[PDB]
Amino acid sequence: AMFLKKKLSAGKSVVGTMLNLVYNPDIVRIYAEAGLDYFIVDCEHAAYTFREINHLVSVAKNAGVSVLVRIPQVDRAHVQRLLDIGAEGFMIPGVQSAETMRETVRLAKYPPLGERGVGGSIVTDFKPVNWAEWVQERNDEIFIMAQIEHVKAVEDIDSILAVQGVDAVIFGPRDLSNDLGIIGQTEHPKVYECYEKVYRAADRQGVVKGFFTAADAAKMGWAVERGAQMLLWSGDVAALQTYTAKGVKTIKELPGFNP
Amino acid sequence: AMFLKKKLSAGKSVVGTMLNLVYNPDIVRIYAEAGLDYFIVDCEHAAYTFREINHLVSVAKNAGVSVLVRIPQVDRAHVQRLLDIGAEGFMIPGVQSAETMRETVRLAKYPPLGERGVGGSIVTDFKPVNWAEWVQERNDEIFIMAQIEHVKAVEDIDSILAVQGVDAVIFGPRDLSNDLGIIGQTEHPKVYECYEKVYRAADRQGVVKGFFTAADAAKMGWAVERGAQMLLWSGDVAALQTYTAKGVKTIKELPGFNP
Ligand SMILES: [Zn+2]
Repeated sequence: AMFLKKKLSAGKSVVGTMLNLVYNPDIVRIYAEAGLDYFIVDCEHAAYTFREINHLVSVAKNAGVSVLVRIPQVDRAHVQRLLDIGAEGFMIPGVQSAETMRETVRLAKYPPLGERGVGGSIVTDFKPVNWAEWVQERNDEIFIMAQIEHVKAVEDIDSILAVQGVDAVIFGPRDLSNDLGIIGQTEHPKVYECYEKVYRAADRQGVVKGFFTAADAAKMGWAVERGAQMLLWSGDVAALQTYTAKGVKTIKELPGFNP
Repeated sequence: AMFLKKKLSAGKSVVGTMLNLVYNPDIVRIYAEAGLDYFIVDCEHAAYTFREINHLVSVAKNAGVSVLVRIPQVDRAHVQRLLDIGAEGFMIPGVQSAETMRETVRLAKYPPLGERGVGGSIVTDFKPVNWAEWVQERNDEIFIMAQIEHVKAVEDIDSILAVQGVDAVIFGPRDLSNDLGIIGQTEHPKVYECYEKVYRAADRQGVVKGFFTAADAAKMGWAVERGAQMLLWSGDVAALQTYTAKGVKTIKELPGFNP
């Protein structure tokens, strides 16, 4: 019923992409066939409803694909409902303190690790369970990932990543570059310095290393060299814009084309 | 309010793609930005509802993108409603006789060119019109395209393309290759022989030439050389599968990736 942490725990590299536009649940089958392990629904910067997410999850659960959600704020409404619906976990944006992680974990974990409420029906994928065992096992499979976008978070990174229940760390390069006063220069040496500092803290704290690259898959080499297991590349929108624009341009450049 | 025939009439080459998966209406804005003139909603092989099409059209009407629909059969329910909703016209699949075209035109054109019923509201994009002039002008802008998929249609092509109101002709290479007993061999010389025969008839009948290529944009050169104005390349699904699979594969091939 849960696929992501099992892979990470076995030392595997896993590959995901962002989902910002498409809500047709067949995108899940396309992504499975393309060899993706997971994808992240962008509820921070897009309009996805919880019903749409349920539809995605319903297809993903039997396709062997994990659904994570990037939530706009940490509260019970987001965390409780999305885990109950069947997202395997979260990317928490702009994490700046241990407290944000403590609160995420409190909402996401069943007692005694947290205060997540125990529901039924879709919660257990409509299957019967041994409750006492099941809550313990599920707590071990919920995935929590901190996204770092602030210089201040980088400076305080050990405190953030030492919180019990934090599974992985990743970056938001655009916001981070903005915080460095060089918005959009996501390949700047100062940005990579931040990455390095965070990766060293992740190593110290036993936290999985993640990396996002927005356009060129080859740029993931940098993260893979450094032992990053959570690989997040591009997204549906970039796929549609990049592929479509390229072909159209090729066509409009054919000899005989009449503009 | 209508964009496609105006371009074709001016001798322009125009570029479109198939829509089979995405129904988020923002796909229209993505396609406009990518430089597409039109796209074709696949109602023959996919699940699109007329409401979904209305949503697409509502965005397209002010984006300067034309929406065509590939309908599964020619009847009043499809033709009347879709034109009223705001599709600029149709790709009619597997056309095998003049009669199919006569019936398409009868349903699609206002009197005296046809028997299309005159409605209101969305029909005129919610704008007031001079009815007597407006129906005449609209009849000149409705787009009807015959898709050829049978050897028998190729043999009878002059009769099919001579029907008044037929604007353009195109091919369904997979079905055509199937009818030639070589299903899937869409680059076979026998397939191109058919194309040539149809193009010669299109020239004789004053009908616009169209061409579909499923994967490689460069293969459109063949059609462009031959004066084809209706260029139809790939589609949203191929875009998502091709782009995504490529990047994922690149990532999984990085040194240090742990499968
Ligand atoms: Zn969609």
